Amino acid sequence: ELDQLRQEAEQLKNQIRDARKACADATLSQITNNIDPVGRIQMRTRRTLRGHLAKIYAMHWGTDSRLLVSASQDGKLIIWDSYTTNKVHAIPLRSSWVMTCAYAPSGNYVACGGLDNICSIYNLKTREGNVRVSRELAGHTGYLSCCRFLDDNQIVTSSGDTTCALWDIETGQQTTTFTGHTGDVMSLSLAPDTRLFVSGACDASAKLWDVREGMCRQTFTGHESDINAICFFPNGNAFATGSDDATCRLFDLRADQELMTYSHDNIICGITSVSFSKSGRLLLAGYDDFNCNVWDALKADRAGVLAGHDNRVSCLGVTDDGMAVATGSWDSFLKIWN
Amino acid sequence: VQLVESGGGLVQPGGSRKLSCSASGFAFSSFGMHWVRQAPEKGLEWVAYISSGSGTIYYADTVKGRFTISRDDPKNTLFLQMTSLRSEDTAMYYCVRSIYYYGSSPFDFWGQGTTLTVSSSDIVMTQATSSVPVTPGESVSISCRSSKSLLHSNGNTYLYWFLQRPGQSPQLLIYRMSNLASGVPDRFSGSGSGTAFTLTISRLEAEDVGVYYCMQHLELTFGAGTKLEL
Amino acid sequence: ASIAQARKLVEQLKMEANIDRIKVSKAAADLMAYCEAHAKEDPLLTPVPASENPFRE
Amino acid sequence: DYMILSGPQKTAVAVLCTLLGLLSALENVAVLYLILSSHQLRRKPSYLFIGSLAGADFLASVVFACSFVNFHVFHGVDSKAVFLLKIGSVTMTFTASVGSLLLTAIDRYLCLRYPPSYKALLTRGRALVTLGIMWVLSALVSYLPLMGWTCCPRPCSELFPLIPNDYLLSWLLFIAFLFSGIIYTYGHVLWKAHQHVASLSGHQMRLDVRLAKTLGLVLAVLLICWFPVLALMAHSLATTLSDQVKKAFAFCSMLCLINSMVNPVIYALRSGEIRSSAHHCLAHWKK
Amino acid sequence: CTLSAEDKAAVERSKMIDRNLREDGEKAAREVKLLLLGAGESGKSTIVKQMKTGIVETHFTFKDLHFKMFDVGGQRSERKKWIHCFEGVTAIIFCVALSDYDLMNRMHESMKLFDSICNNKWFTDTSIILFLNKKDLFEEKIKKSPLTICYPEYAGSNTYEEAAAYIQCQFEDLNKRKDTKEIYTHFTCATDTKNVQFVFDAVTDVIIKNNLKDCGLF
Ligand SMILES: O=C1C[C@H](c2nc(-c3ccc(F)c4c[nH]nc34)no2)CCCN1c1ccc(F)cc1
Repeated sequence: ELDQLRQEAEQLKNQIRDARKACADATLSQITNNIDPVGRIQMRTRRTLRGHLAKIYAMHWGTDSRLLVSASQDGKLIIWDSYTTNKVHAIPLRSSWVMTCAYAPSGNYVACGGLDNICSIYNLKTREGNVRVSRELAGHTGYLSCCRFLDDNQIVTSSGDTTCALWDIETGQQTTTFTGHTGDVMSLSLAPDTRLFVSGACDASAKLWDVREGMCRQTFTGHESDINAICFFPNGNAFATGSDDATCRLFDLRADQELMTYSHDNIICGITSVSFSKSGRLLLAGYDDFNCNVWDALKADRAGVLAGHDNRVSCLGVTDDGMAVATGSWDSFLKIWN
Repeated sequence: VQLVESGGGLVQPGGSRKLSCSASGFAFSSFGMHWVRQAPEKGLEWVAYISSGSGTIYYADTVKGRFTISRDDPKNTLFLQMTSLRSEDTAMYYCVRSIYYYGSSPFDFWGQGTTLTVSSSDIVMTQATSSVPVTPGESVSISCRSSKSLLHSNGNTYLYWFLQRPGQSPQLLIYRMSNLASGVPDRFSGSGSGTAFTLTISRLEAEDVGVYYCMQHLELTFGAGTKLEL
Repeated sequence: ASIAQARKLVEQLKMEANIDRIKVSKAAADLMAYCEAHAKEDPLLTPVPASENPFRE
Repeated sequence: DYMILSGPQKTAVAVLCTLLGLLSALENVAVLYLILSSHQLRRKPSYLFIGSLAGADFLASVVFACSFVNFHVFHGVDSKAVFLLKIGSVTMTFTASVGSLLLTAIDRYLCLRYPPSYKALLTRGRALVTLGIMWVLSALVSYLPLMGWTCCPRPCSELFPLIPNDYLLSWLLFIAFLFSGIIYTYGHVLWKAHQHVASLSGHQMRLDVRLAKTLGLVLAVLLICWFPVLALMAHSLATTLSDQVKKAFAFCSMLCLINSMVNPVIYALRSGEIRSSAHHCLAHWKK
Repeated sequence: CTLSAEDKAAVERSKMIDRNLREDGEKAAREVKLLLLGAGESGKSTIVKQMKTGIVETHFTFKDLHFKMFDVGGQRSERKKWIHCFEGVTAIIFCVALSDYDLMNRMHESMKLFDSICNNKWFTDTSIILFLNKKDLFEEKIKKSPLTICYPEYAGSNTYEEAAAYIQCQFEDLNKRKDTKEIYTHFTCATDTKNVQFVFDAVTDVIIKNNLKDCGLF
């Protein structure tokens, strides 16, 4: 019966919560109470990349750590050289409503997606000296929220219908489908090992997925609102989530429980982007109050403030070698900080 | 992709003629264009350059004010005013494309060329050996030397190693050192050590056999024509 | 019928609850060890001298 | 001896000018702050004209007060060079103000002639180059006697201490052209607004009233202040002025300053976002 | 200039790209965008029929002006997470069927939708063009059935001219922004042809008022 099944589900949830409480002994703040703080950190704007004429919704650093890609609502996808602010490529999209972008690890391909429920893949290094639409992938029934390359022939895509997918670029087919979320999925993060990946949705719950077997491993429920961003700790044994209730949360998949909460009494707006740095000592968070913040990964105390944007900060990224931080905002300016 | 040459032939000194380079199979409006000359008794020699959008035009210091070059993007063609010709202009003419951005590989594609029979502070490079035996299938290391150091302040070793096959048009072997792009086989590797240059091909092939031409692009003079026999 | 959805939820819960978890005191010191092991290669944390910074404006 | 303005009333005007002068100055400065420290309000190209008008008005007030008080209250030596310099400066700034008024009139005409494409016709660069060329032209026209003249063979005016008589006529024609342009532009603006309201009324009148209640006030405050001085100067051009009304001329000059105190109220304070920025600034400055 | 041979060519290419981007944006910023947000299937598919994947897009021209209409009714997802992408749209077109009064009730749900979309924080200064369609059915339905089924507190008569006005004023007072935004209402049906003229006049009024506010006159 439905009543018996919901009763036993509640009993299982109670047992899981009791085991979670039992397997917790000491807060990480207790261990790291007496650790030398990082001190105040001052970062300055080295470059400013003009050229967009609308809001900026995504950006991704290349593996060479010199080239980057940005996507705007003016139907434009632009590739920049960060050392000297020259425009390498400018690609016009079929639909303006784009809210995600990715840059291939090899460097030959780019991907984009948005409110058209289609993921478009463009080939960069081709003859004829232009860019062409390599492949269009369709099959989702909701707007596409994130995409992340696995290799030259596999990508992972999360949609607004509550389902993620692993594709095959050579022939467009849903190789694997991941289901289990109640609300629409907002973001996904891909592990460096490329064996597992994490997903965050609007049901205030995050999940871990195995790419090969296609079955969910764990589930984390700590927030009480929508989750807007997620990323992996460089080690691969932790991750961080940002939500609309103006708090960040650092979790782990070994102990399967909460580790840290980052909040303040003077912050009310939500978080739109989260990223780590090399060695995992700094959290970078973009907020809706025109401002960006830097947090210590072991202390909840703030360390630095990045101001200079005249609107909400939407996208934030850190290079592969950890030498610069790029931010975008709803005013058409990308800023590089060092 | 193909470039077809039209014009040329028998010309009296100081004549006037049209030279045309027709392109088909690629985006012509995004490529800069070069004209290259090869004398029957000599090697290659640069003539003229224009950029995309007719921005800048460059001529050789020995032909400055003698020729001129134009580009017609809507008609998709390249034109040269063959005028004020001396007695030493009889040669073979080649049309070359080149695109410049970060990570690009210019000088990749060459045309067939046209024959011309006429009636009757620069950097100079050198080649240590003017004739070397070659066995394809092994690893070959190639290097050229010049009158100046080719390294710029940006820190890249910067020199082009190029090949001419006997009987047909030349083709590109490697662009500036330490960088390998698409369009060429993966066997190539480049390296530089200030004034030491190195091109390494692990699997030498009859494709990489012929006459080369170490070339500079800093400030475009070709190296001495050295045919490495088999 | 909602019996299928409830059964699926029960199955997911029961295969999620079967995994064992380790103590936090040892699962948290790994993060500190990783942070202190790679603290010397953080251009954003330590102030790198301007001689070798590719961004100079 | 050219000045025959005497009496006990002089001390009165001796303060009246300053009792007004810096006042206008300071409020003009206020505008020059609000339009600039906002760092997002000046992004609109239409505020550059108002800022130039405010700056020109501030310069006019500051330069005119001292120049007109030293001559009549302190009786300075007033050598030829310094006198010509101050006369050129006051004429330049008073012409730049009218140029700014005409330019903002043209802007408001473009706001209605091409509604959809207005965001593409007038940008930062065009506004800045137009402001620069207007300032250069005004400076060139104003500093004409600095090039050289004597009015020895041709008898020059008596109201001004050795200013050529032809320059008065030329300056009057210049301002007549400027005023005619302003009147034509604010006539066409109202005509277009009325036509649009009438055309929309066919399917099923507040816009016309809202526009008129401001434009008529602007025209009146400009005309009732600038007409008497030009009229009296034109009368003196033809007539030797056998009456004493020349002594009243300086008093009519006070009218030229009366405009300066109302320009920020009529023009700058009318904009709502200016008031919002003022409220934010006063809230911030409580510390 | 201390630039190599390739660096100048790269700079020239970047300049050409900048020129092309500016030229494209200048043309893009001269067109009119309308967000079509008709509730349900209340004649939304008809107005596009005589005025001529997740998001459907329609282009048309009238009096040398380009209109782009976005229909987003096929999303069926969380409306509060992709609605901020439509800031800066010129106008919101809303559609309501007058014959659904007796059919909870459809009209009450339409009222909830209108209230939710009119008072959103992203649409505090965006004009709404409201269409009341299926009038030809509505007049005969009124002369056959009373309006008191949907409206309990209605003391008026049972004629068309009064019921239509009562419904219009019942819809038009749901806005809390009586000064920043305005609501335009029209009565149309299948046989009508002059809808495009009404849209053009309304959008020209909106554009003129926005321009007047921008230049500081208001
Ligand atoms: O006459 C006026 C009106 C107005 C004005 N100035 C005077 C005036 C009169 C007598 C003086 F001792 C003055 C010293 N400074 N100003 C003086 N009366 O009216 C200042 C600029 C415009 N203008 C003017 C200035 C120079 C010209 F050549 C023509 C007109």
